[PDB]
Amino acid sequence: GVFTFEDEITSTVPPAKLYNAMKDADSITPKIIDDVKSVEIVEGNGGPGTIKKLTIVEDGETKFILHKVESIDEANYAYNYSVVGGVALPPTAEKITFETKLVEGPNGGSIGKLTLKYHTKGDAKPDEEELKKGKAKGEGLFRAIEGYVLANPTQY
Ligand SMILES: Oc1cc(O)c2c(c1)O[C@H](c1ccc(O)c(O)c1)[C@H](O)C2
Ligand SMILES: Oc1cc(O)c2c(c1)O[C@H](c1ccc(O)c(O)c1)[C@H](O)C2
Ligand code: NA
Repeated sequence: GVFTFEDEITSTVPPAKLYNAMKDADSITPKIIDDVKSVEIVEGNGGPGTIKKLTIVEDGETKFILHKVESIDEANYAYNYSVVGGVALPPTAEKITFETKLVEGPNGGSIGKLTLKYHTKGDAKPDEEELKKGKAKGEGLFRAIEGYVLANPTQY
């Protein structure tokens, strides 16, 4: 089954600037997010199909997460990626897709439109705990990118 959820988050940063920084999330997030230690490309060049290995630290234990780049839509400020393996993927789940799209905020800032698609195996339903962790991670990244941009204004 596929379970779909929608959410919104705002930023002072304008969408073109925030999107360009999002494209560099692999190099940004290990720096700003304490739990994230590294992001390595295992397959592809960074485009759709590209597989990344994230090394994370949680409760003093090292764990890995696998992401697949689903789509990149520069024209629409859209970045889509799925969790396809590791600790962030419950056994019931086939995969979890995170869709981000930026649109202009009323005051020159940004609205981040988040879509979460949780793909279950069979008639399994999503784990709520895993879900809370996801949606959080949906923000915690957005904030990382935004904080980086605000802290390094020349960069973008
Ligand atoms: O607050 C967090 C905590 C995390 O463990 C993670 C967060 C944010 O975002 C990371 C992240 C998310 C998306 C990326 O494209 C990426 O390179 C890194 C990852 O989901 C792991
Ligand atoms: O398109 C996919 C879908 C998956 O479920 C996976 C994909 C790619 O690749 C992962 C993967 C994991 C480690 C690798 O070195 C590698 O090249 C690919 C894993 O097999 C799980
Ligand atoms: Na870190």
